[PDB]
Amino acid sequence: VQRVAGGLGGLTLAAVAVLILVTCVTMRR
Amino acid sequence: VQRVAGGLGGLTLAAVAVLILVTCVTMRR
Amino acid sequence: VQRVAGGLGGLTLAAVAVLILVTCVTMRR
Amino acid sequence: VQRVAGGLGGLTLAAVAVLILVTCVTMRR
Amino acid sequence: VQRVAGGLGGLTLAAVAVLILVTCVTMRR
Amino acid sequence: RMCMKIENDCIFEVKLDGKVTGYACLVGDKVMKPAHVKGVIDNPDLAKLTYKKSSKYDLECAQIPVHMKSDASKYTHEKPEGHYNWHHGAVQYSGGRFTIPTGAGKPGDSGRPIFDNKGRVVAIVLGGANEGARTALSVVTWTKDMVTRYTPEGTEEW
Amino acid sequence: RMCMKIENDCIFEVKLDGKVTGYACLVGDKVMKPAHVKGVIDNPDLAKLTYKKSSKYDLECAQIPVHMKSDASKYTHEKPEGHYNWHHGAVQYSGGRFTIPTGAGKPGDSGRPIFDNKGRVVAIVLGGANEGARTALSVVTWTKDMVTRYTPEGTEEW
Amino acid sequence: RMCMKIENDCIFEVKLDGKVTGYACLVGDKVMKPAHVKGVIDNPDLAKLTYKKSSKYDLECAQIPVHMKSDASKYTHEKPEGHYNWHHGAVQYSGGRFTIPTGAGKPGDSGRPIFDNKGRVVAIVLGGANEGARTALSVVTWTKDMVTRYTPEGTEEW
Amino acid sequence: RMCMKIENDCIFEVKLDGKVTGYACLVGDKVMKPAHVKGVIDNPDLAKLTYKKSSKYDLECAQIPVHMKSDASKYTHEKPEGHYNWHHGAVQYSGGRFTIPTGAGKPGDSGRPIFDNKGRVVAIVLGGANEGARTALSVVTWTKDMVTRYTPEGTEEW
Amino acid sequence: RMCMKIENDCIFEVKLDGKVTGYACLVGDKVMKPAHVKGVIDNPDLAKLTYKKSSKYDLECAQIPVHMKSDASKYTHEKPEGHYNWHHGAVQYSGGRFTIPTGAGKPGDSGRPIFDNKGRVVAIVLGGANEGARTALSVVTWTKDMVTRYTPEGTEEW
Amino acid sequence: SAAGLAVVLSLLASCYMFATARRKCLTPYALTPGAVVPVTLGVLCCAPRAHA
Amino acid sequence: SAAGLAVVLSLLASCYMFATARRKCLTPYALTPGAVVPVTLGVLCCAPRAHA
Amino acid sequence: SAAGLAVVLSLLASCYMFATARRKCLTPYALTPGAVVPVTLGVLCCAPRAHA
Amino acid sequence: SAAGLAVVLSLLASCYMFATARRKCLTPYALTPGAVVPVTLGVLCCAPRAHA
Amino acid sequence: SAAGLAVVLSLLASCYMFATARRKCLTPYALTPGAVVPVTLGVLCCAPRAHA
Repeated sequence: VQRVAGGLGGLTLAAVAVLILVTCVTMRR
Repeated sequence: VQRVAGGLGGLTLAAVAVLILVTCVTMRR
Repeated sequence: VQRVAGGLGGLTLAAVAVLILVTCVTMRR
Repeated sequence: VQRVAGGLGGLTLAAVAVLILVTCVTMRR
Repeated sequence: VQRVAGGLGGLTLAAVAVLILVTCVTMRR
Repeated sequence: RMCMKIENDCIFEVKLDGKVTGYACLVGDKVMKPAHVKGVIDNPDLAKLTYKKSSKYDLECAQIPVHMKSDASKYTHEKPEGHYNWHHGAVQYSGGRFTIPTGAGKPGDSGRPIFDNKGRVVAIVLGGANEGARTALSVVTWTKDMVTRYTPEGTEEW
Repeated sequence: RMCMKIENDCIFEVKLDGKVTGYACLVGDKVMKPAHVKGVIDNPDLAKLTYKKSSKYDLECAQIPVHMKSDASKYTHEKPEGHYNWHHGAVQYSGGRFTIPTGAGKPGDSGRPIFDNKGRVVAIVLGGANEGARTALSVVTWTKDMVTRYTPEGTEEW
Repeated sequence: RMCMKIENDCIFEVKLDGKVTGYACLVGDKVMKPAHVKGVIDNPDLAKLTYKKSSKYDLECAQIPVHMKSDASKYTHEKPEGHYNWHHGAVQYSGGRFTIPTGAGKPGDSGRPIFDNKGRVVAIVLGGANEGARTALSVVTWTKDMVTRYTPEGTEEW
Repeated sequence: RMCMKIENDCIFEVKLDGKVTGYACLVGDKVMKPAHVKGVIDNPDLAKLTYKKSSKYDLECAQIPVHMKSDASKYTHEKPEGHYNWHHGAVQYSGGRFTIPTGAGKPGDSGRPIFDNKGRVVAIVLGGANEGARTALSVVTWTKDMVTRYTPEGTEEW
Repeated sequence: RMCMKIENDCIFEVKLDGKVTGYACLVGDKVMKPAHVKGVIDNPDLAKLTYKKSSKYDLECAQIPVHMKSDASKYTHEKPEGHYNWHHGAVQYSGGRFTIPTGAGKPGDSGRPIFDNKGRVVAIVLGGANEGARTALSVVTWTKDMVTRYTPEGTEEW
Repeated sequence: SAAGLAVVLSLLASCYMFATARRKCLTPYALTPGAVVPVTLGVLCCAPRAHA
Repeated sequence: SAAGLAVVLSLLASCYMFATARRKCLTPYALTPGAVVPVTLGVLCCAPRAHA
Repeated sequence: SAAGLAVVLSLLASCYMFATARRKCLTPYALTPGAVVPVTLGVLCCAPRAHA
Repeated sequence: SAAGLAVVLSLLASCYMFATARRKCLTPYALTPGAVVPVTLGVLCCAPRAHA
Repeated sequence: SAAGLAVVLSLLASCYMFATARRKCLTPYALTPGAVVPVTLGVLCCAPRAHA
């Protein structure tokens, strides 16, 4: 259960880790 | 047998790993 | 106590580690 | 004896490893 | 004694390791 | 300098109920129209067209049909500090900020392109802000394959 | 501008049964011929030649013989926005898209090169698509040592 | 060369008790004023303004109001070895060091810009040092979006 | 164009038994002579000289003496598509391949330099291959501090 | 070309006992003087000056006083293949090697600068080597903020 | 079944945040009459396969 | 409580030395009429969100 | 013997996919009158040893 | 005491070889009328703090 | 003694293959009237110490 809720629990924080970085860049330009 | 079918079993997926990447590039240009 | 005074004891020497390097650069230019 | 014939046995295959690469480059240009 | 004569014994061969490299460069130019 | 006459081949009126608000221009190979200006553009085969796009730049860009590729203008991407022109006069480009005389623009003159000398379209007028004797433009230019809209302090949309 | 006469030294007719379909040009040091145009080119020592090449670009490129190196044209790779010419008139290059007047091309006029001013070959006509009053070309140009074919929307091969 | 007259539209006197010490210029879109020159600038709507900035460059830079964007001069960033001009004569730029005739500057003539030919502002006079027959300037120029002040040996601030 | 006369100050005949085969030129500060052309060059203080060098480029390069530094020609490294000249006529450079009229070269005319306009040496003729009405050269040019010899298909050495 | 007269404002004689050996020039903002040429320069406030510097380049560089900043010449860093001039005639720059007529230099004429056209100093004569009808110079030029001395084969110092 | 439903309301959210970041990074390249910068062709699956 | 006070006089000092290094590295970019070099937009939280 | 035959029908397939990727990556360089970009000379064994 | 003296005649030698390598690497930058290349300002402690 | 001779006929061969690779990599730089590209001065011990 920790393996299931640690995979897509760790997928989701990587999907935010892109969108925080992309809106940090292409708001600036 | 696993050593024989793991060498050229691992050669073949690297030969696809080039051709997926090359047709990703020189279809684009 | 060593864990508390080693975190922000190690934060502070990294804050100096920036300002020594920044004043080494943008005094020069 | 393996230490003696493994040092300059390993020096020689590195001397070929340069000359195969240099004649691969400065025949081309 | 080995710790004392291994620190500044290892400082000195690094000071030569710069000056061999600097006189290799700024004799050339 | 007589070649401001060719804007009528690459412009269309867009009306909301029967009154003209703006203009959907036809630069290059893509219908550009400012995203604020509403209604239906006065052309049937350019009406049925799915082209709702981004709003951070305030554009709404399309793909022109194949039988109207030859009614388009000519796009370019370089601009020096000089003397440019559009329909209501003559402008200049100084420091990345187009300026017009005060009062040459009216609330309802968006979508007007700006030509350079050769009838090459440079940008799209969509704003304006009264500095006084002069007024500067809010404008959507493209440097090279990347549209970047410019907006001075305290504008309003025409 | 009189130097469109030298295309006859660097062109050949290719026939399939007795009728001419296209032309195998002779740019640089390599026989180029569009891959769709079939038959046997009307030259014996240029017939026996193994040169079947790629089809993503639609070309079929060869190596010219040694006693015909001096019958070739001159290749170049740069092109500004100007006024170019080929056999059936005069074209222009605006925004990476050659355009001709409508009807100057016929189904069967492929392999025609395009000269610039100095009799330097720029590209190879092989298509066309009717925009209306004008029509644009499908064309195989080379930027620098890399041929890239261009194709507008909805063409057909001449 | 008659266009040194337009400095009066982009200059203001700053007084400390009733006597003029320097000048707060109006380059581009930002009020620039040398940080040493004290007092209150003789303009009410430019007085109430929070703009105290750095002192390593000796500037004090602001943001101009919206109803005075059109009273500003024109900035540039390139300078060749030539012949430039300001209010008290004509200068030259040789080796990154502006020079004037000796005695054309007085203690109290800071904030004076330097035009190039087209009335484009290049830099800001704020110093000076007597070499003899000539004297060089301490000056705050900007190469490209980075102001860098220059200071010769043994100056004093006017 | 009269300055092909200065090649006699920077050329020498090399004979094998009493007959002239080629020429050892004197470009820059280094005696260049094609590696195939044999014999002893007709100059005593240029004979006793250890200069046997590479054969992949087919050169044999030397170091000229100090009392003959001022008898040398002038080297350059750039070449545009133009009209160059050597002793037996006038050549042109199109697409990286020098061409001469057929028959202007004879088997025994190697070591001949090629001037550009200002009497600046560009390359060294050492070959040739009959295309027909024209013939191209095998030649040893240098782009920038790297000699690269060029060889067309099926040449023979003069 | 009359502006070789201004070298007397930026030159000084240096004597060892009462006889002149060389010259300490005054380029830019730094007294340059060749490290071999000995004695005391004939100027009191330029004598008491600690400036002994490197000897791999054979220079001895200083910092000029503040009341003589305006007696200096103008430095530059670019040089094309052209026609330069110094006090004893006119030189040319071909292939990175200045050349003079034979005999225009005497043993005792070091420290002489070389102007280009505008009275801009390019380099410093300090040597020479007899090729014959011509002779080349040993010289200390600077490409861009890095002095590099050049020395031909078998020179001697004047 | 709630855990069998908290997957689909947490595997669509991480797929929604890639389609948004795919959109915002290449939306000006579709508005101009221009190219796609083929490095971003490799990384991001762009709709201009080479067209428009 | 002194250890409860030596934290706040040693967590403000490391925050004071970031605001100073944030200030000194981008103070000329606010004086000129110019841009921000968007790499430093990513690393340093710059007040020109894109304005001035 | 079937395992002695499933090798040769799986060692030719990985050799077939290198000859195809060798072909598609440098086929325009043979069509134009141009050079080979000598980095790809080192990596890919190109038929222009230096010719054509 | 000889070991107490072989330190100072072996800690000055490694300090002498940094002052020589500091000198030889930036001696032409002081002779010309030119700048210092501010990367070498960071690595080598140069006497032009920014002057001359 | 044969092992004492198979060393010298296998330590000269690895020294022969460096002198050949030293020769072939910088032989055009000695033929032209040009410079040495000082990176290769550092790696390869070149005979132009700076001359010719």
